[PDB]
Amino acid sequence: AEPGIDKLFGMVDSKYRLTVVVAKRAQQLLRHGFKNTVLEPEERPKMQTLEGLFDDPNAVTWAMKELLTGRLVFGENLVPEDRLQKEMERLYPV
Amino acid sequence: MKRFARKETIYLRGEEARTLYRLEEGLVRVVELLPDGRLITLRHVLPGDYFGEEALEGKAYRYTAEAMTEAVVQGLEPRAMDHEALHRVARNLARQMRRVQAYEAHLQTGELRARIARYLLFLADTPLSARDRQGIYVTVSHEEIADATASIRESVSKVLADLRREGLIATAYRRVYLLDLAALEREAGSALEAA
Amino acid sequence: DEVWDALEEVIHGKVVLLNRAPTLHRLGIQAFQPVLVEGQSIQLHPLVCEAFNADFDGDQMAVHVPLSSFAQAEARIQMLSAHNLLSPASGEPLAKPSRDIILGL
Amino acid sequence: GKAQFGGQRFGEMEVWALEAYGAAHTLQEMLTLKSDDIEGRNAAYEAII
DNA sequence: GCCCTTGTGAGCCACCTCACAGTCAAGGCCCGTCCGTTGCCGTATAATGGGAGCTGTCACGGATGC
DNA sequence: GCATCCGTGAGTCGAGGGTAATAACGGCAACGGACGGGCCTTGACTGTGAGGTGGCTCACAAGGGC
RNA sequence: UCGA
Ligand SMILES: [Mg+2]
Repeated sequence: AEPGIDKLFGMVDSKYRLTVVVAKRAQQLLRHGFKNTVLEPEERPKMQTLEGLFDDPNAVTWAMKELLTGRLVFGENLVPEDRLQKEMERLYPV
Repeated sequence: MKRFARKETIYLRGEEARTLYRLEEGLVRVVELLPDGRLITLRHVLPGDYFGEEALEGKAYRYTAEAMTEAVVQGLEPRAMDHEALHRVARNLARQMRRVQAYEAHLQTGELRARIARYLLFLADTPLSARDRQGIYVTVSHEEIADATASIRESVSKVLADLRREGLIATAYRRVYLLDLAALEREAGSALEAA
Repeated sequence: DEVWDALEEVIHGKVVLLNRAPTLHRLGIQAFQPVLVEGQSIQLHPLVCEAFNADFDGDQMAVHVPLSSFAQAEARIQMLSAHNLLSPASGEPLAKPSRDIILGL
Repeated sequence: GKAQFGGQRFGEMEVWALEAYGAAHTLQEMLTLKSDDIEGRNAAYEAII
């Protein structure tokens, strides 16, 4: 089972909203190359390679953990799409 | 076995040298391409000669091999050769060493006119040559002659024009006819090893 | 052998969908985190056998790969086997001890 | 079929399953990018690679 | 105590750096030329109404018929 | 109102092999297509020519080494 | 004609 799935279901009125939030956040992370993360260097998800510990490539895991932290704000009509995208591209270029 | 057309390459510099080749028919040139775009003829591969020698020692080709005529080549696996094959390869490589060193000497012997005459007479003893009514001839461009006489096209064209005015040779359609073998022989001074 | 390691890197955290015909209810398809194994056989967890009505007398299953981040999210959250433990019909547990487990206990 | 290097059939009941899961983007993938959407599948492959 | 290789210096003489014309050659097109393949008619004894059927459901909704 | 015919349905997914057979012709006419060539539209080569300019050409007078 |  996914870690803290019950608590994640707790944060939303509908599971599907959780899914949408996670997916979209994952899209943000992928688009901006993880440099917009709310996580701390010790909170970063890790993956064991032959070399050793590396950053987890999976953005969904990242998004779910980030959501579990509470530092993310989700809802409807929080901000116009264009303004959001441009401010994100200003804070975290591509 | 594989056939190649004129100007087509058998292998490129820096590419994996997995295959050793032996020229069965035609004429092949081993050349090097400079950053500035100048092309230089390093050596001539004749039927029976082994080339792509980099496959015997390294991992990648160091030079480019280009077919000057319709050519028939045979691909070979270096690791699969017996005593006899290695013997033939050694002897042939020695022959090509002698010929490439003689070519070296040729490149620094005599003025441009002499070098051109010598190269023409050399090509006369290669599959690049043939014969009709006008006399013996060789199918070669001025650019290639420049590449194989340590000079550039323009000067070569000038010297060839001089030879045309003097009646020693005639030219048309990348095709040069050697009308006076004696005169060309005198101009060249020393002959170039054809085998 | 390095491409297998690369393949291990690729599938990290991602899930695949398993399906068995006939698909009578929504648990006819479930999401699983794949663990690469030698051999040509797909390995299925015992507890889900009831929901699939699956057994090992030669039954076959199909695998699907959700491509998008959205699809992956849907699979991991909504479609994951561990997240569906109760029957949507009776409300009773579907994934539960059976056969040998019950026998031992 | 395996002999034609074919893909698996996602039938009516499977679609019903996906609908019951409320997995809309997965279902949409099945109905488009992984099937007869040409521009979609081309762009999808290119995007993944 | 006698060999090997050096350091200038003045002066041409072919050979290389631009800048351009003309020149021979190869797929490409159109022509027409011819030739092969295609479309059309004409066949006048008399001739004058087809031929293969497919059989062991089963239940419902709906139009139709005494 | 109550028999009766007609039309339409009758579980999912996966696996491997199979495919033809035929009775009518010549006498012309003309397109439509294979072919052999000549005019093109470039693309790859010749044939100058006018400017610079390296680096061979060609004799001096000994310095360090073995 | 199979397999589940
Ligand atoms: Mg079974």
